[PDB]
Amino acid sequence: PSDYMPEVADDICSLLSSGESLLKVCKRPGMPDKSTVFRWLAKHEDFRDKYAKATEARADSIFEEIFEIADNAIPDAAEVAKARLRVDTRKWALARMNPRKYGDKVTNELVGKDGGAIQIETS
Amino acid sequence: PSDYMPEVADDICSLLSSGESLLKVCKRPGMPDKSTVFRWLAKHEDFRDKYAKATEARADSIFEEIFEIADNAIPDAAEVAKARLRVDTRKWALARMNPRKYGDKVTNELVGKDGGAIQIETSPMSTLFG
Amino acid sequence: PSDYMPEVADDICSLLSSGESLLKVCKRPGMPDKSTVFRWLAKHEDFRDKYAKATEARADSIFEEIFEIADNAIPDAAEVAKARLRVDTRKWALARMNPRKYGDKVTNELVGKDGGAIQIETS
Amino acid sequence: PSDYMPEVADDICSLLSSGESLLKVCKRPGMPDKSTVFRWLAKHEDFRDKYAKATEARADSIFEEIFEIADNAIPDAAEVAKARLRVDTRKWALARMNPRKYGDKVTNELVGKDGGAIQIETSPMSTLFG
Amino acid sequence: PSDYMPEVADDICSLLSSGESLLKVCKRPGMPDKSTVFRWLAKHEDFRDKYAKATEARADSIFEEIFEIADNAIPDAAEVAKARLRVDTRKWALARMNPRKYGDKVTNELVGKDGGAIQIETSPMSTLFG
Amino acid sequence: PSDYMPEVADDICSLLSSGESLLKVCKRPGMPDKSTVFRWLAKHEDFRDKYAKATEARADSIFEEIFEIADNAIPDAAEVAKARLRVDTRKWALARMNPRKYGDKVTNELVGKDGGAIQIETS
Amino acid sequence: PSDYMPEVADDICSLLSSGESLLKVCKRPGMPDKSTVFRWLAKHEDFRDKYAKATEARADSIFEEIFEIADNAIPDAAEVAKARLRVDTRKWALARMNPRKYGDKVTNELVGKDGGAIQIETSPMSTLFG
Amino acid sequence: PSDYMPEVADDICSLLSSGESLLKVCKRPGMPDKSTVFRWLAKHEDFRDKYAKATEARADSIFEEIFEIADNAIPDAAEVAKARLRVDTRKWALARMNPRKYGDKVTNELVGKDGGAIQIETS
Repeated sequence: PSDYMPEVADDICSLLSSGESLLKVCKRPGMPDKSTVFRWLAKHEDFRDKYAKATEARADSIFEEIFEIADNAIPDAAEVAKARLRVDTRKWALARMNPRKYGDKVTNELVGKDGGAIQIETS
Repeated sequence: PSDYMPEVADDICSLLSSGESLLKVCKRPGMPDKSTVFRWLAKHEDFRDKYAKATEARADSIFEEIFEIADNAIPDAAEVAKARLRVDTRKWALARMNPRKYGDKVTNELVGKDGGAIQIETSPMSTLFG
Repeated sequence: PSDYMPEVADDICSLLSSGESLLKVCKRPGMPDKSTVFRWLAKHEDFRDKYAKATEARADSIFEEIFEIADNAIPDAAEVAKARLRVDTRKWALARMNPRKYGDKVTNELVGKDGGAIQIETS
Repeated sequence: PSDYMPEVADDICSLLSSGESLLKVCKRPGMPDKSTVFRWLAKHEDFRDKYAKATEARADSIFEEIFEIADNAIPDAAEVAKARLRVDTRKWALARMNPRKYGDKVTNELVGKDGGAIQIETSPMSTLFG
Repeated sequence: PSDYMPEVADDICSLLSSGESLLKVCKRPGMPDKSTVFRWLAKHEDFRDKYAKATEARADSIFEEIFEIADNAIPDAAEVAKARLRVDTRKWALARMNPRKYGDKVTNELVGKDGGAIQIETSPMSTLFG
Repeated sequence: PSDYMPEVADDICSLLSSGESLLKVCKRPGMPDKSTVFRWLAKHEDFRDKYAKATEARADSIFEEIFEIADNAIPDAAEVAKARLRVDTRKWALARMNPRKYGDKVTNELVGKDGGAIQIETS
Repeated sequence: PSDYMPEVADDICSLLSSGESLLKVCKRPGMPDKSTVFRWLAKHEDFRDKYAKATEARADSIFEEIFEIADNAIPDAAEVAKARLRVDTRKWALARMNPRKYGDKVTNELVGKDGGAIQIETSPMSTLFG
Repeated sequence: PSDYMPEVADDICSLLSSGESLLKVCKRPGMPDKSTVFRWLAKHEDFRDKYAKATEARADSIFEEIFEIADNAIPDAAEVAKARLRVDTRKWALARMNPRKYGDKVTNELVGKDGGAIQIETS
């Protein structure tokens, strides 16, 4: 298959929401390939609407996955290294999937020289 | 368990509040699967609100947990690496769960050229950037 | 036990101050569980007052602990790795327990293009 | 293949869009070498424009790929290190390919001295910095 | 030693000033335990002031110490890792003990779009954020 | 050779563009040494023009090289470590060769205390 | 060689310009020791100026060198670690030798609350911070 | 010895300038101990003047030392790890000894949403 199909598009948004890579999703019988999906994302606004929201839901699923991957890692050097890579890749991806929710968080206390007021000169 | 059940949702909130992760909670007897929990959240504002409170409590619980994970790690190379991964994952998650409390903390002393005042020159716009 | 008790709350603030994880504190006979303590922290202002101050005192104790953990680490690969994890976890926690005291410290010398004045255009 | 051939350039764009890297594409039967592709880009705006679109698509493809590389890594020390390198290289490249989408994301809560307002003192210029 | 004893507090300050850590000091003959030292600090402003001066001196002492720890490390994998941990712990602590002297140092050359001026557009508030 | 030569300067800009270190370029028979090239870069504007552009083209070549070095790394500990060093060195260099294109990319959402407006006091 | 000798100072500048480090230069036949070079610099502005130019050239030379060190590293664990150290040391040094050219490069897209405008509230000073 | 002595203070500033840790300096026969030196640094301005300048000169010596430590490292795992620690400690220290010269260097291109102008609203 390679034609637009709302029922499969919906199907796509569903699996995505649960956390599964799009790669692992399109890899199902009767589903559009990855390239086609990205094509649809340019000729269907109704799709780009269900897709971004699906991506934020996917992120929320992945957030809970990282605890499991870490806590259930097999206590062998290479398996722990793999678990770390799986977690690190997810952490990095989460920030991009929902920057407001999963981006880095910093509080910067801004002060001036010697803890006094910030000194500015203007021309 | 597919239909929304407040009593079960309440239990989920209590377990999360204590520091347990969602996927682990969902493995307990009679719990809904994670996908179902997410569906419940989506359609029940009462659950969403209690879940948000549980997440705050969850973070405070995890903050204490990381000390235990580190201090009690089995002194074996792989076990220590696993403990480190568990702690690092929690540290990252805490900042997201409560950014105000658990985000990074930096004090930036801002000075200018040669440790004097910050020098700023303002000029008329030179391109149409408005 | 699971009822409010100022004498045990005080007891809590005490052990906390010396550096001991709350987890290790509530784990004593006759003490409220962790969950209960966090509950009290919502129905007692007199508590939230002794608790935040206890936390800052706890931080000061932990600050001295990291030197000991580092300096007295057993010189074996895994024990040193564990010591490093114990220290790193404490460093990260200290910044959250007292951000003013234990947060990161940076001095930023702000200059403009080529070391000249910072150039701004406004619209 | 030295002369600019649109049909071949179009194929290159499709292959890149799917996530394949340029040097790997150029090893396929009948493809120009990388230096030739760069020469084509330099002198053909039609190719440059389609190549820019292909790069955006390439990034979206790679974003999905990194999950697979990590999750499917052979649990051997060297193979995991290689998978990590492949993922790290892609992460770095993604931010450059589409900075808006794949750049780092930070929220900075800006406060002043002792958690109060940011204190700013302005003064007449003291040196000729204009 | 439970009661505040100035002579002992003074010795503590001298030992800290030389670079010794508090827990190590408290193991010396006739020293109070750390909890007692903290109690003394809490209730004696004279000790607090001298302790603050000792902390500044302590930092300067540690700054020199880190060179020795690194340079004299036994060239064994575990011993080098331990030396690294001792040095890293001190580096982190120094920045807190005297932020002005031992904090990170960065020069940020600030420029705007395409290396020109920083472009700023100001607009009326669009939401009630005051 | 050690005299100015536009045909060799051109030759230089060519090899550079394809990604090859200048070190590896001057190492060809009849070519000026590295030191001489840097000298020319001070007495020929026509050169400093072809050189900076050559450097940006070199960067674009190196960008594609890093994928190959990573993906084709021999799966042996030391070879992977070497591949990582080769890639890391290139990543660092790319940012300097074309900062606009290859520099770090950050989006900073700037907010004030507790997510409110940024609070400023002026004197 | 203790007395300032311009011919020797000139040679030092040429060698540094080519990428050689000072301590290595000072080991060559007839060279002054490093302490002497520093003394020459301190008291001879002509040498200081030529040395500053040599440092710029040195940096450009090292920038090319790091590619060679990485690419030619012997694929042995210790040799690769040493090559990494040599490259990392040079990267750090380059940024100091020519900050404009070799410093870190970042583009910061600055936005405000919820991706809208940066919200700024100005208020009268509330403490004597002037 | 433990009395103020300009000739030894000078002697101190000398060795410091060449790069040698103060610890390694005071460790010479007839020299004040470390603690005494820090005491002098509070009762002699003529000293605090020769000392800060000595520190900047010390930094310049250390800067050249790091190349040697890196390039001449013995190619054994632990020796390379030690060399790395020696270099890292020096790099960190250099930034504190002369922040203007040895601090981190960053160029920040500041732009607004989507590469447009930085958008500000004021109240």
